[PDB]
Amino acid sequence: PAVHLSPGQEPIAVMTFDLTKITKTSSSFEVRTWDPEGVIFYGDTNPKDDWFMLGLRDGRPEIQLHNHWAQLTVGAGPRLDDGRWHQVEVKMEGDSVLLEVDGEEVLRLRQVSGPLTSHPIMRIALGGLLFPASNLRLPLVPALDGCLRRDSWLDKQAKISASAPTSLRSC
Amino acid sequence: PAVHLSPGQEPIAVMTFDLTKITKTSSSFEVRTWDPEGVIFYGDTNPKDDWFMLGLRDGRPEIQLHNHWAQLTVGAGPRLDDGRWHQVEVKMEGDSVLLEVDGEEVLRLRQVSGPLTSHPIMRIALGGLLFPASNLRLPLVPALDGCLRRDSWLDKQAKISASAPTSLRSC
Ligand SMILES: C#C[C@]1(O)CC[C@H]2[C@@H]3CCC4=Cc5oncc5C[C@]4(C)[C@H]3CC[C@@]21C
Ligand SMILES: C#C[C@]1(O)CC[C@H]2[C@@H]3CCC4=Cc5oncc5C[C@]4(C)[C@H]3CC[C@@]21C
Ligand SMILES: [Ca+2]
Ligand SMILES: [Ca+2]
Repeated sequence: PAVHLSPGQEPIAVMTFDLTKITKTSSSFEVRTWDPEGVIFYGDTNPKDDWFMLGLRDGRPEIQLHNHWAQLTVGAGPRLDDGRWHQVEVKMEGDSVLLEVDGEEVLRLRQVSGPLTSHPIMRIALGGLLFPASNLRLPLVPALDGCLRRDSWLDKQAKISASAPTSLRSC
Repeated sequence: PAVHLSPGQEPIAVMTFDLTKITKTSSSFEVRTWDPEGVIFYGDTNPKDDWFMLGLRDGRPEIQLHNHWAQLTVGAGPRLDDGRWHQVEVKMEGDSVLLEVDGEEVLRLRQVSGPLTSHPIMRIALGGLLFPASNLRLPLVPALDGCLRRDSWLDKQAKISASAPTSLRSC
């Protein structure tokens, strides 16, 4: 069962987590698209100075990140806009964030985060940002005309709230 | 004709460039190694606050960079410590630094540099750093037991000096 990721650029779903209860710090999903550019997911504890975006630009994964330890805009991995399903896994390990595409590690951002446990509320938004696209380090057009399935986000034990699925649209 | 990249951790060669004469901002070489960790090349305009390192860690490319615009430690691309020759190309394009391995773009560090043209002296060191390994953002053991061939560095028109090849050791 798959869902569409995208007129407005609002995300299709938002989840909130209690950071003091996170034990699993990874997320996995599959994505399919013919679209070269857009947001796959966004997360923050504060949209002004502690946020993260995973998207596509020119078909390839791009991460933008802004927190106390790091500020970066990085592209990596193969093009994903070929209309095939691709597995993507994001993992936080130690002080690094890892990106795996189709079971291959394609990017490791080292020394970018202290302990999640140590503002204890994190938001994850699917298919859009929780601020205007002009707030990005490098703007992109957020609407990703793609589909998402088999998605699991961090720790269901730590989840406080999740948006009304009434809005989800099947692919 | 190939040369060894590595007891001391000193680089095997240093070149100096006039930054005001650089037109070609790319470098290409081939590397072969069974070694998972070490420095491939280092460059700077100032070893205290304007420097760059490309190496291997756990077999894969790693870039460490520290300048006015960016400070990062990033891993990307496939393992290269399989004893096969691999082409590596580093390109500066706009404000980004691009890494290509075997003809595939594996990493794009965006918004990390202003114009090279605009201290106008850049050093490139092969197989070692021009400061102690403890100065790195994330230390590694610099000696890379590998071989280097078909290597071209930036713009021969901009090169001011190049170290005595008397020291080079054929593979
Ligand atoms: C706290 C904090 C932060 O400094 C601010 C925003 C956080 C990301 C939000 C989204 C996210 C989702 C996610 O899914 N698997 C692992 C992760 C971890 C990441 C990449 C989080 C890593 C730590 C980040 C950068
Ligand atoms: C100036 C300046 C800097 O901010 C300080 C050190 C510079 C690198 C030195 C080594 C280098 C060699 C090289 O080989 N092809 C392209 C490049 C460009 C790079 C990656 C350079 C990019 C710009 C850098 C980060
Ligand atoms: Ca789009
Ligand atoms: Ca080594």
